[PDB]
Amino acid sequence: ETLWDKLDHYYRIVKSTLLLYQSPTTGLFPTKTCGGDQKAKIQDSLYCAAGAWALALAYRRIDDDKGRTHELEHSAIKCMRGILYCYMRQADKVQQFKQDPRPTTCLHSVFNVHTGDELLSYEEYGHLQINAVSLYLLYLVEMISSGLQIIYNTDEVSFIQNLVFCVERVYRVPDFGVWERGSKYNNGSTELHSSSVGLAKAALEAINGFNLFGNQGCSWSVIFVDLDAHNRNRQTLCSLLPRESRSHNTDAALLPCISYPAFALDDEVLFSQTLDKVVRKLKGKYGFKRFLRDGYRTSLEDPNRCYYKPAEIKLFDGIECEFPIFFLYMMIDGVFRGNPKQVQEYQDLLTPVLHHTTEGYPVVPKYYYVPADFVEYEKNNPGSQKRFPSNCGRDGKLFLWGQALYIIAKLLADELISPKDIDPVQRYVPLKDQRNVSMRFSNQGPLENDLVVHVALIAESQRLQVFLNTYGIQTQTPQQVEPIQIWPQQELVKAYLQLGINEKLGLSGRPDRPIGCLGTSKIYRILGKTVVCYPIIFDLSDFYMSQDVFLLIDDIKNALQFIKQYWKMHGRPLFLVLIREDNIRGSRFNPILDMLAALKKGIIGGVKVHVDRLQTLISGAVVEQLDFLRISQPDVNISEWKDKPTHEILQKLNDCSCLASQAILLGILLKREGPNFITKEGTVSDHIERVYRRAGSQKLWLAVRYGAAFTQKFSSSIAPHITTFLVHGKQVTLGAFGHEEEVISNPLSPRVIQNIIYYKCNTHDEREAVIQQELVIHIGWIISNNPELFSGMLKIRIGWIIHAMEYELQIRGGDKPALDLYQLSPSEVKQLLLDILQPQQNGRCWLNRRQIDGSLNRTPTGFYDRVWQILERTPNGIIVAGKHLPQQPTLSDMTMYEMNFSLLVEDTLGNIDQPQYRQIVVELLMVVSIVLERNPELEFQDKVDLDRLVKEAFNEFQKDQSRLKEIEKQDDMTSFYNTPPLGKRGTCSYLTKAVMNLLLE
Amino acid sequence: LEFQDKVDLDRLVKEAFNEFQKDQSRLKEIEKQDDMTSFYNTPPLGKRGTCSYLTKAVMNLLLE
Repeated sequence: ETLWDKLDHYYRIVKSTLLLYQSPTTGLFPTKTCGGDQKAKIQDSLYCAAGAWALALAYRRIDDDKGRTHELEHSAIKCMRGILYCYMRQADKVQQFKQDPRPTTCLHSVFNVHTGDELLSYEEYGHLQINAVSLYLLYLVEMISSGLQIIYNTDEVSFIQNLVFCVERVYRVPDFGVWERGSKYNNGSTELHSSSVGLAKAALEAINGFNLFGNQGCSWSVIFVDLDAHNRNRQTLCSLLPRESRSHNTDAALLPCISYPAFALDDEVLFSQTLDKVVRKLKGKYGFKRFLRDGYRTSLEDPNRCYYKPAEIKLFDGIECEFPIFFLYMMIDGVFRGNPKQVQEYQDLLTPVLHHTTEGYPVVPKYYYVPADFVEYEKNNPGSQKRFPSNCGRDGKLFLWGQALYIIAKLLADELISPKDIDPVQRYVPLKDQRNVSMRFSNQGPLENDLVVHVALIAESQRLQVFLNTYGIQTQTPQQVEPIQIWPQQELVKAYLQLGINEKLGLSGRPDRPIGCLGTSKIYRILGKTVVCYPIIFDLSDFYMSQDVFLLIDDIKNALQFIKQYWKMHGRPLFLVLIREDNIRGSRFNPILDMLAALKKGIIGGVKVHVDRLQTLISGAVVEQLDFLRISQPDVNISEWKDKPTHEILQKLNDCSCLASQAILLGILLKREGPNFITKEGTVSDHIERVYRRAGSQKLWLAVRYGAAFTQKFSSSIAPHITTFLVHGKQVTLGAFGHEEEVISNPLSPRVIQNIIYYKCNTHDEREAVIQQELVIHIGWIISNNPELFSGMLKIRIGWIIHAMEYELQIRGGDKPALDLYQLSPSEVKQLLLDILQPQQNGRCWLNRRQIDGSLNRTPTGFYDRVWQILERTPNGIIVAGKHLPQQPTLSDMTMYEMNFSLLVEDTLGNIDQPQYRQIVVELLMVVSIVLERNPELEFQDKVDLDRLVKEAFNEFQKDQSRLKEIEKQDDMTSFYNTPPLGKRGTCSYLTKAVMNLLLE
Repeated sequence: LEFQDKVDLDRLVKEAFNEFQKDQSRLKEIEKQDDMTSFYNTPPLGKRGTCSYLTKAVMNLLLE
């Protein structure tokens, strides 16, 4: 038998199965093959189109094809044109989502197949889904690279640009998930999904630098991509990759993101452990289940409640439906990995479960269910009984996605084509070819990092240049660099805002956002003129920490490390450094000399650097082209001077020279009169700005902080810090110690956060806002470079941190009065923060250690699992400080490693007012857990009162000191906080005594 | 936990019996009775057995 018979058999199978139900009016396949359903999904039709394209490519190898490739290629083109038309039908939603990403403004995903219109409201679907758009982009660039023509005019290029801009911001907004259910509770909440972000990263990488028109194209067929978004997506993947979601330990939806459709996980060993884990935890006799504890269309499920009631998931386990389609995906992965053993085993497993039509055509049903007779028998013996096939397994109903995957897998298994043909864009590469790829790996090899970064020295003033030359430091003032131009960072953002504008539809282009250091490290050509920019760290900043040489040195070192470790483009990066004559400011001129000498030496903390003139570096280097533009103490107190008349305050402002008094008078004037009042030095706002700039020049930290509180300004980096804290797994609370506090659990827009923090600031204090700004930026930087230092942290509270800081500083002061925190330099606050954040050692009073540990809300490693195993062996429950933790709801709702229990236990633990009391309580809990796990014979007879136990230990140690040191009964238990846990007579022994006494009774 | 010196078994029996007498006086309002026949009567295991008093004596001796 020649190839003709097999190809004709595949053609008849496709005609009788896939293309039979195609809608000619739109080219979109429906979700149901019977009943005249008007609902259509995006994934199934796209997969069918991909399978048809694969079959056409397979049949292309015959010159006497009789035009059979023709109908398949044109069907793919018609489907893609229809889906593109349906996407472009909705235009207002895209613009709304580009500015304010919300479920209300999300792009609709389901619409009528007869006329391409919406049939169902967004209150019953959600409609928010990004994986479909990313997969559509990946496939469209796939077939464009193949040789197919889908785009005609320049308008679709602009639409693709807008779609890329919209999908760039997917790493923050939570999604409803591939299964539409999101959280396993199915209550109406959205959680982050690793598969969606992985697909987005793959599409963003693939779309970069590609000609959309195919064979012909000069200057209007390219796509521009920002590297910062790709870097952030990769970071989010690497952080969230081990666990698909916070509420889901493992799901079966991870395979397509880590298989042929994506090929996104280039880590081999972590890939192997993920594959082993998913196979071990999700293997079934009839295939792969979606994930654990899943009551999807099962026997007990009823069509009367969209949202599942709590504790129903516990009853829903053990009767999970079965999907054999994933055997085909594992078959695909095995065949691309060249492992015929997996191919044969999975084919043998698939052979009996497959069904036949009247003519014997293969059938792959959707899901498998157990009859009502084996509802309880199946629970005792997993898989003992036999399930039953679904409705779409006999006749009249099909699952077109299933037969599409089956036919593509059979086509690959029969060796009728090659993996290269189906992947012209080489998404998957072997280990021996991973040497000189773009956006993925460096030329030095995967397990190597020896990049050399180019740095250019440019002066600012001729006097500074000659002064540096007198000491041997060589630098060039900008006036001899006439052919080259140096521009700030706002030129590039305005230029990027210029592009992507269309008049017919209404288009705002790229949003005005700051550009990262990687983007500015490149060289630009505008109107034929070379443009080079320096990182945003050198430009003038109204803030105050930019006046400290140590902070700038640390920041530039961090930037150099970041450039070294996240650079993969062809060619050495370009770095520009500028030195101002105001930086020297007398005696401060030594550290900059040392840094320049070290830079000249060649190595900066293990990083190789090169220095030379700008003209040689710019010559012989690739310059990227932007051609779109051508086509297109105080003596004044608040209380005493509050009631003074306006003229008296104005005269006092006139005749006073103290900065603090001037600032407080300006504050009183703005609070009483308003910002629009006119003073002797212009408007109130102008005078405030002038005095703030003068204070910044004079480096009065209290004055600059108070002026900053006046200026109503904020840093443009809080959102990355909050989102990286959220994706790490920690929680952030903004507020003041001893006052109201706001808890953040999901990413929020900067406007809401700024509003809430500034209303709180107006309520309680004056100069705090800049203080929490400094603490949060420092904490984010430390967690970025030293992540293990914050180990054991769950809820971070800036107010408690700064209170502990002030307490430690007061202890250090001793006899001398405690130095005010508002007057501390940035270097001093950084050093003190690093000191207090240290793991701490002995020598100091153990009470202070307890206080600082409790203020940070420190928890021991493995505390949560110990609490869980305690409650499992606690028939009654645990009651601490008036809060109750009933065992039944938490056992029937929760499981071992899920985060909701950790949140609940932290909530019930956080009611303790005294932090060292909380630490004593957690130590007691750990001791109880250890002693109970060491001996299973002894069990609790009733609920335990931890307050009673700590009071008993209090009395016992009071008696012991009375016997030993002849100390009378003293109120308060502070001497215990002084007493170390371990030693001759520690707290742990007394905790063990109390536990032994409780168990004996 | 390790012993610091030689243990006196007779002493330990004496603390166990004294604690048993204190518990009996607290519970059943029984005065101090000579001889250990009451302690001999009590089973080693139960709600309050001899093993519990022996463990109390052991922990008291180890702690000191």
